[PDB]
Amino acid sequence: GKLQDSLDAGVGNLVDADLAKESAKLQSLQTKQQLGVQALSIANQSSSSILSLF
Amino acid sequence: GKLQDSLDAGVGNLVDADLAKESAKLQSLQTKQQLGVQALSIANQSSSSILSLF
Amino acid sequence: ATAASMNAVKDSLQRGQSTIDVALAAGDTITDLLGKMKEKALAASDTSLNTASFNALKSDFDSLRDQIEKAATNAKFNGVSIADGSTTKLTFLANSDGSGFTVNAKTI
Amino acid sequence: ATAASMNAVKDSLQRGQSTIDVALAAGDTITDLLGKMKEKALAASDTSLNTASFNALKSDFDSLRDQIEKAATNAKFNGVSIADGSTTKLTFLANSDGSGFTVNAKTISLAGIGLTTTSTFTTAAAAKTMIGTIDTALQTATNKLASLGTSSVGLDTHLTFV
Amino acid sequence: ATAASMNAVKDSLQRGQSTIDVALAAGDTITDLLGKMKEKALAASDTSLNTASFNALKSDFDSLRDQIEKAATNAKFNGVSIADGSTTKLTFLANSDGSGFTVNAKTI
Amino acid sequence: SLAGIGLTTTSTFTTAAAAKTMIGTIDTALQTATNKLASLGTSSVGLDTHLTFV
Amino acid sequence: LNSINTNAGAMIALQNLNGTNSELTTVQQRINTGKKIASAKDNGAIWATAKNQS
Repeated sequence: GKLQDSLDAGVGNLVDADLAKESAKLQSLQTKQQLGVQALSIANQSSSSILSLF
Repeated sequence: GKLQDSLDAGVGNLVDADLAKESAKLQSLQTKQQLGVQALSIANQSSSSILSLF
Repeated sequence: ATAASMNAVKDSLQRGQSTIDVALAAGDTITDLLGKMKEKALAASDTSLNTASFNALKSDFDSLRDQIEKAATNAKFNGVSIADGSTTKLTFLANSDGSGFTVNAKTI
Repeated sequence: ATAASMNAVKDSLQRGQSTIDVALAAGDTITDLLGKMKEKALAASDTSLNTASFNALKSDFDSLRDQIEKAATNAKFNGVSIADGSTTKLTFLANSDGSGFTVNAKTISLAGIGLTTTSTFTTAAAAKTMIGTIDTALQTATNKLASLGTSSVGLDTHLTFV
Repeated sequence: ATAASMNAVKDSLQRGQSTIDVALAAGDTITDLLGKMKEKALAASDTSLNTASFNALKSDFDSLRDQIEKAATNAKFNGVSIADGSTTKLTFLANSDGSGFTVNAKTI
Repeated sequence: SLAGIGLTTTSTFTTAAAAKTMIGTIDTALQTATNKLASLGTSSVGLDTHLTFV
Repeated sequence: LNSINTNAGAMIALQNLNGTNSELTTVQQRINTGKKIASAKDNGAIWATAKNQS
């Protein structure tokens, strides 16, 4: 029984993620995606300047 | 009488669950499903940013 | 690249820690059995005992011996063991350069 | 179209699991009744018993046998059943092409477990033989129920895969 | 023209990814079934079991074997499969020139 | 039409095996119908290109 | 891929959520019946063996 507990703990160490780091990574990536969508919307506006010349 | 007690104890050893581990698994899976619901709620909003492009 | 390479160092250290934990579990079992065999040998060292009690103590001693051997040979972790004597030592990653973390085997 | 076709196979697997669950409930009832009948036959095998007690145990045996037949008959789900000999097998959908998932039927009626609607003992030796007869009947009922449960688990796994 | 032709390459790569996803799902199913079969065989290896328990374990073994065969059979994506052994390998576009992306099939 | 896709105005299944054959019959009908629709679409695109050239 | 007609990440999240729900259901069944093999669905061979012993 103690063997099986040790093997299960070992597999947990190999595979289990640590969610505390993901708690910060998630917010960082959400902010970065919001800035990325904002930057894409800004880059889309390049066509507007041409009309003023005519 | 002693043989009946032995057979019944053997059935119990053969089938009965260990509630001590069940107590930890219950809370772990409650937290797990709450995290899964949160992540699915975040994933559902992937298409919401598209409207900002227009 | 150098900073990202350290995840292998971390997971190797975790694997080594798990292997040594299995080794200590087996060692605790072996220690308890060794104490029981100490008591059996001391009890059979008595001169006034008769033959049947001595043979019973012999059987108990041999059973505890077999328990030690089986608990020692079962002390593996992913095909590798530091306490069964299969190898002289184990070395786990300790730096992104590839410098190892030497740990010598302690056969039990 | 092929992807949208999968709802039918999912529904087929689900009704198969429902039928197996009904059969398992009926089988649990039959197993309890068979154990009680085994106790009755074992007690009636005694010679020291007087005639009135022997008749009382015989009557209890007959009542439990009738209950086994009634419970085996009542084990149906929407007019179809897997455990009373009504049909040889039930095939359930496995993919959009119509490939099946064969599930052999496991009869649990007294006819399907070596017993009979008129089975009963009249002397002590007859009760002692009925002891082993009931033991074999309970055994075969347990294996049939285990096979049905394994089939249900296979249905669930294939439902997840689909 | 050679720039706009890349769409077929991208579609072929996506189709290959979908086929591998189906293969991986079937592989997880077979791995779980293989573990259950390991447990059944390892429990039936005991000599103290009676005939009925041995027959029940053998029946569960046969049923799980048949279920693996079926699960391996059903692993297909739009008429092609990389896990059932229907073909030796699959090739997907890697350039507008028709360069391939060889993926040797792994029968499961 | 039903006659043009391998079906019939009286097509039906009376037993379970007839339905299992009907599965493949409907598969063939769907395949040929989609092929014919794709041919019509290609013809329409050809008409548009020739109209531009004209 | 910024499609508005499908959401594969939502599908993956739903699959994981359903797996967690199934795990919680089986664990609460073990807690409620007090048995890790309460029916033939749990494990047929050991279940039948235990029924015979009982």
